[PDB]
Order: sequence, then structure tokens, then C-alpha cells
Amino acid sequence: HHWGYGKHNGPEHWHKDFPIAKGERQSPVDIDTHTAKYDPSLKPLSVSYDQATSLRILNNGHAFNVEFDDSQDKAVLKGGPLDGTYRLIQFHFHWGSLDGQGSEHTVDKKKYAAELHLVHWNTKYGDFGKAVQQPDGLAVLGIFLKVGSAKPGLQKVVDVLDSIKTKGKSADFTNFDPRGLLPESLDYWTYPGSLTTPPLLECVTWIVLKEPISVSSEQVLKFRKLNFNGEGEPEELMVDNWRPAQPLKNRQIKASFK
Ligand SMILES: NS(=O)(=O)NCCNc1nonc1/C(=N\O)Nc1ccc(F)c(Br)c1
Ligand SMILES: [Zn+2]
Repeated sequence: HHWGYGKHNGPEHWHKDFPIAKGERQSPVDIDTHTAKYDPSLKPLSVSYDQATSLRILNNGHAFNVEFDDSQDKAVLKGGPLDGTYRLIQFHFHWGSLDGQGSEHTVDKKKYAAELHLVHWNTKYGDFGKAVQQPDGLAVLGIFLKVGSAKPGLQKVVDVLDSIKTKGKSADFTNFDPRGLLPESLDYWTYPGSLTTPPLLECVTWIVLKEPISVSSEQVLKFRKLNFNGEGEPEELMVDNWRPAQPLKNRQIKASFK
């Protein structure tokens, strides 16, 4: 009986195995745009993905992860609210059963159809496992998805999902360029938070982009054909794999823009 997004093992149950679920810097949160304060001391975000080396795509039973070679500074996030260099390790999405839900973060209570998370770890801690034990161990770049025009840079991901339908399935996924998933603007909100999945560790600097990307209905429909279950088990569609907004508590959300 391990954690998931069902009625019996979903977000409301996670605290029983992971008491930090009720902690002081949990994610996601609602971003109240009028309460977020412009911070002129925040630098522009530096996203350097030109030498990114994707390796594999994996259905892990909760989402699909596109994994990168993080043994050298190849794809890094710097600047913004961050001190030092954060290396890209993987990206994944959260999405809904319907277009009106799916994102984890919300904006004035608005839910987007999905949310892309690019996960980076602080290279002063040597490896990801050590980084997640630190309050500034990770930086996650969050990008909202709305349904409209297709995202050309997403299609290579969409096309391979048939080969990783069920939990535990992986496929080679080389030469994917994550720059094709970014919006025009890198204006962002930032706050200190946590992993949004167990173990819910409070190790993340969240950087959530203001501008959503647009994906087609057909693209998100293919996300919804994935399975939570393993091969040869009863089919449970991988949908609504998002944690709802958590209490902001003693935190301020800062904006990079006016
Ligand atoms: N929505 S979220 O907070 O970004 N979810 C994070 C998903 N997991 C990962 N993302 O990028 N690498 C991940 C990954 N290992 O590298 N899983 C993972 C998750 C928690 C842990 F404590 C350890 Br150790 C590993
Ligand atoms: Zn995530």
C-alpha cells in the first residue's frame, strides 16, 4: 500500500508515512499575484541548456521522467534567486483528467492543464542524494501548460509515450533539446518549498515561470493514455497526478518582474 494519487493512497494520506507533509515549507502553493512582491535585487534567470544530454525516458508509476547526464556541467540553471550552479537531472509533468485541472501550483487559484518541472541539483553538494538533504539543494523550474496550439518541441516526447505505457518501462531518449519546452519570457515567481511527491523533502527553491506554454489537446490526450499500473495489471489511467496547493505559512513569494 505505497503512496499514489488514488482515493486510498493520495495526497491526503501521505502525512502518515511522510509527516513532513504538514511541514512549514511544503509545495505546491497558490501564487497570489497581487501579494507577490517585485524584488529588484533578483537577477535574470540563466538557463544554459545548449549542451544538454538526454539519455532515457521512464514511466516510474507516477509520471514519466526524461533523464539527463548530470555527471558534468552540461545543462545548468544559474542566476535568479540562486547562489551557485544547479545541474539538470530530469524533467517530468503533472497533468489532469480534464483541461481545467492538472497543475500543482495555481495562479490566483487558477489551475492549468498541466505543469512541467525541470529538476536541478546544487553542484556544491556533489550528488542529488546529498542535495535533497539541504535547504538549498534543489532548484525546480516550473512551467504551466495550457491547451491551445501544439508545442512543436514537445512532440518527440509525445511520440515515445506509447513505448513506456506502463510502470517500470523505459526507452532510449537521446538528443532531446529541453530548450524547445520553454516559453518566450523567463519572468518568474520564486519561493522556498519542497518536493511535491514523497518524500516531500524541504530542499527546493521553486522558480515558476509567469508565461505558460501552449500544447494541443491531442498532445495532452496522449499524456492521459499512460498507465499508473505495471504491464499485465488492471489498467489505471495516469491522470490527476498532482498535489493540491499547500499552506503558505511563513513564506513570501517574490516576483522578478513588475
Ligand atoms: N514534483 S517534484 O517535486 O519535482 N518531484 C521530484 C521527482 N523526483 C526527482 N526529480 O528529479 N530527480 C528525481 C529523483 N531522483 O533523482 N527522485 C527522487 C525523489 C526523491 C528523493 F528523495 C530522491 Br533521493 C530521488
Ligand atoms: Zn513535479
